[PDB]
Amino acid sequence: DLRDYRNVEVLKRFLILPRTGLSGKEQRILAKTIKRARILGLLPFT
Amino acid sequence: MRRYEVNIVLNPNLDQSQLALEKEIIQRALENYGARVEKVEELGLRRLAYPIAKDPQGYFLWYQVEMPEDRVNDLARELRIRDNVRRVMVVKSQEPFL
Amino acid sequence: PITKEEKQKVIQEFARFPGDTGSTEVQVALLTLRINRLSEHLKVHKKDHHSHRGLLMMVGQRRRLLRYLQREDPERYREIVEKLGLRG
RNA sequence: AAGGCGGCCGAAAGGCUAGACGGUGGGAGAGGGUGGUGGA
RNA sequence: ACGCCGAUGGCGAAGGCAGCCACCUGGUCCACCCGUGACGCUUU
Repeated sequence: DLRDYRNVEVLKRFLILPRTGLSGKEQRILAKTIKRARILGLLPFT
Repeated sequence: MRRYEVNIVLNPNLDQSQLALEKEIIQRALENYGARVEKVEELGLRRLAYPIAKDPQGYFLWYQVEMPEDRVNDLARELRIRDNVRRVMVVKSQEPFL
Repeated sequence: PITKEEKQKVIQEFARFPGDTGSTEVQVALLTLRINRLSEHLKVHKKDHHSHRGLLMMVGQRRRLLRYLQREDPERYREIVEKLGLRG
């Protein structure tokens, strides 16, 4: 689920890597998840 | 009425009783602002990725509720008050993608 | 926003018969609902020029619908202008 | 607020649906506005 | 800065619009073929 912003496990993987076999539509969606996780402090900005 | 996801990071160093209180607070809130809770999740402590409130670890809450979109902002304000609540993020629920 | 329920509430009031959902009458009533809630929206948010432009265009279309009815059916323009407490 | 152009049938009046708008069901979007909070 | 994502990408009538969240709100697209029945476009 490219939307679940708590799966550090999986999300971890894409750290934001440029099109990550992700597609134009998958990406971005990703990115917002990733950007939500970050605020939660789940993922890192830098 | 709408489906949102609550998300809450609470100070990790509380005690059974402090913790229970915050949670008791959160629920009147949830209730007061007309939110009917569909389900709660408590992943608790988690390593984090950058320091939040100095602590490099937080206690994670969640809740999926049902409430009047017009009160979501009021609710969040509510929940933020508490000195142990150092992160509150509400979000419109959405089906999982893929 | 404006919901499907409150919307049909407006449709049944102006429908020309049961199952009528797009007759000038309904069309006008419905836009009035839209205009109405938009003006209220704009009553605050005095800085939303963009959407204010949308109001302007909504108000314009309504006029054109009316002018049309009044033109092609003085009979119907009658009640409608009235029941909507529109015009002056 | 004054002026042109405007599909099919009809001399016209008027009619017709393919234009327009509406109904219902989905879609994408750094479109505008308000209130927030997070990093650099 | 508002990085990375950001693009021969997207939106807007123009200027222009880029962290994330919620709310209010404008425009738009595809389907059906259900309604009205040319009600449309536009120039100063």
